Amino acid sequence: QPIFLNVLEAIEPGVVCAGHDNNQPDSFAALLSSLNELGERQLVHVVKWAKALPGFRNLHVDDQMAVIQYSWMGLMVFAMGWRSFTNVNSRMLYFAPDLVFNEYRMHKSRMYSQCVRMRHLSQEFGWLQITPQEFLCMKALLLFSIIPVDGLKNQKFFDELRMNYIKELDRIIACTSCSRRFYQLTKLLDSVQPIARELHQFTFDLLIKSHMVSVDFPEMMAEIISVQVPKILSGKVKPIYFHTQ
Ligand SMILES: C[C@]12CCC(=O)C[C@@H]1CC[C@@H]1[C@@H]2CC[C@]2(CCOCc3cc(F)cc(F)c3)[C@@H](O)CC[C@@H]12
Repeated sequence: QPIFLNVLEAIEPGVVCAGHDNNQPDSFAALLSSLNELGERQLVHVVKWAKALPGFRNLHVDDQMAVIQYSWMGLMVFAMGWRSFTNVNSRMLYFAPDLVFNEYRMHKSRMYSQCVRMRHLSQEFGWLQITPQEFLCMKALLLFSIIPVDGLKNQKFFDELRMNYIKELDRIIACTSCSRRFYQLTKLLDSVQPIARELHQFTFDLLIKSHMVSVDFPEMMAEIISVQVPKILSGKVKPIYFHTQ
């Protein structure tokens, strides 16, 4: 039986709300405030999800939180892209049921260019006819797609987990055609990284000037952004690509 897929379906988070007031006129401050609130809620869900993944708990405890925090942006971009595809056919960005970005919001959020890349990703789910199961497997693999260049505390086990998740993805594909499909999916996975990078830069810059634009940022998010994001931006932590960029 599809044991692995059963597990991924079983732990997949349900709907997560942003808590946005859609009765108020759109503003940079209100939109980013709601995105940050959504972020805090999504991080809680991602931690619970990751810890329930096959073999994840065998990683050193410190490596567990590190990989979750390094891969989070990518995971969220990919998941949001899928939500946009399944709910509004990639027409708009479905951050949450109560936070759907139309073109006006993409502009007002001052995150237009990033939104364009995220919507493009959403469109690929349609162009490549990505199945819900391929989505689940790829998303799980994204958790193991970005690490410190100098390695994790137990880098050896991480390598083993990543290998096994790649094998499961190849598995669903097999369940010349397979070769072409694996190529397409790994190319799609690689495309998430540059998008996450743009968002890492944006969120970092926003934190540094949050006091001037009235964003605030919840205490926990500010800590993660100030400690982990710069490691990525400075090159100490790098994404793992399938293909040479
Ligand atoms: C990830 C979100 C929410 C979920 C979603 O559907 C996609 C969306 C993409 C944009 C993110 C937005 C959250 C709020 C952001 C970014 C906040 O980044 C926090 C953060 C950044 C990290 F690199 C690691 C972490 F664990 C947490 C804001 O601070 C600026 C950009 C915002």
